[PDB]
Amino acid sequence: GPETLCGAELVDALQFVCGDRGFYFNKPTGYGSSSRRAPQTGIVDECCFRSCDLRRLEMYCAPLKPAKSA
Repeated sequence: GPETLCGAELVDALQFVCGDRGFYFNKPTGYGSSSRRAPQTGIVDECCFRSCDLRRLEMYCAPLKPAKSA
């Protein structure tokens, strides 16, 4: 995951941050249709280096961090 690959804790992040059926991969409005910079959540420039952190991708999808919308 982290400290390896580059997009292991990012792709799986949303796949595990949105839940198991919702994670809208930049579905809701993008910025260059994937590719070409990605200054926002660094979902592609996060662990890519050594930052498998989050606190940003939790707003990419899912109705809310914890269960239940509200």
